[PDB]
Amino acid sequence: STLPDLAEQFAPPDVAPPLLIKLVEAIEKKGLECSTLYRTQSSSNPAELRQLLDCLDLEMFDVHVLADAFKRYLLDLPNPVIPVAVSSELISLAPEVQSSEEYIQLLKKLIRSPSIPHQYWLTLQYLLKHFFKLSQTSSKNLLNATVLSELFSPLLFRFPSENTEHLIKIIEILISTE
Amino acid sequence: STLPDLAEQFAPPDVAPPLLIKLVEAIEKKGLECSTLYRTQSSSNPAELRQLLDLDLEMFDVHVLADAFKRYLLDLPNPVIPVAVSSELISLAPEVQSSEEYIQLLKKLIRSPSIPHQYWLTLQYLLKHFFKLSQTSSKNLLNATVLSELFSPLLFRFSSENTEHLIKIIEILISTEW
Repeated sequence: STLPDLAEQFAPPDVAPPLLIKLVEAIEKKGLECSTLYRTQSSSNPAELRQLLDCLDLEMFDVHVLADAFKRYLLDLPNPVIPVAVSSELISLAPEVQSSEEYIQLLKKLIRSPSIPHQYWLTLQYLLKHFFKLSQTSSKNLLNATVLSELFSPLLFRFPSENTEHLIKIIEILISTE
Repeated sequence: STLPDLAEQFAPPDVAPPLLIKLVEAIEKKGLECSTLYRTQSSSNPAELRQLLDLDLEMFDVHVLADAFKRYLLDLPNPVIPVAVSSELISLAPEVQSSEEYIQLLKKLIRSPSIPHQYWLTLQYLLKHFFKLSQTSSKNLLNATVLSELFSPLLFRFSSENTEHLIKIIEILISTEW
């Protein structure tokens, strides 16, 4: 796992990591209407998927392999798209706060902290934008904000324990409200 | 006070913040042989110097560029050498009072995945600058030890045989650049 930190992969005025842009754009061109996108086990194994990530046009690859590399990317980031500091604070407020808008208000506040490079919030915005376009063809790919939230929240937050359904819900809402 | 974090000012494959490159290159073109470079204060005040940090910097008085260079290091939200690293080096004991070991630890901590690569990259660029200045010591009177004593309080932003060791390793890292 040699994948660099989100903050090391790009900086403003760029809006997202160049490699993540290549994946998203390729995946959207080839799999926007695929009813199994992101819900399959492809043939490749982590070492193979890392080869694709560590070293020419992604449109040449099987869409299900790109989808696995997309997941591999999020798993291999040294720190998750949503830092653990943020996840830890949102998780510990769970019994107290039962307001989705406030959780959303707070997630944005914490991830915009000066102690966290802007690249993380920028990356999350790019990912949410991608998840939203997938949901605009949910009739065909079956990916709605809730299903997209259930697939990718454990990758964005990097959590495997049951005081967590609130985190999944904010991602759902953050996808639907773009 | 509005200066962005080093990790937000650039990313690999760039080697240093673009503004810092403009300062260093301008200062080296106009003041490489100046006998009082970095050891006198110019007329401008912090507010004026900050205006400059937002044209071609070769137009400015060299002593203003030198003060803006210092202003830059002071205004970074986190210093070139993060406090995480400084705190560990300061905590070292009389036993491990080996310069080679202090340097070994600085490299280990500042290359940590929890600290963006931009910080170590920035320090390397500065060391390359300090070394080039010390190669003209016959004319500008700047040796590695004085450069370390002048700039260490700006790099670390933090007095005993521990702080004497931090200044000493910077000295060594300047002289041992090539």
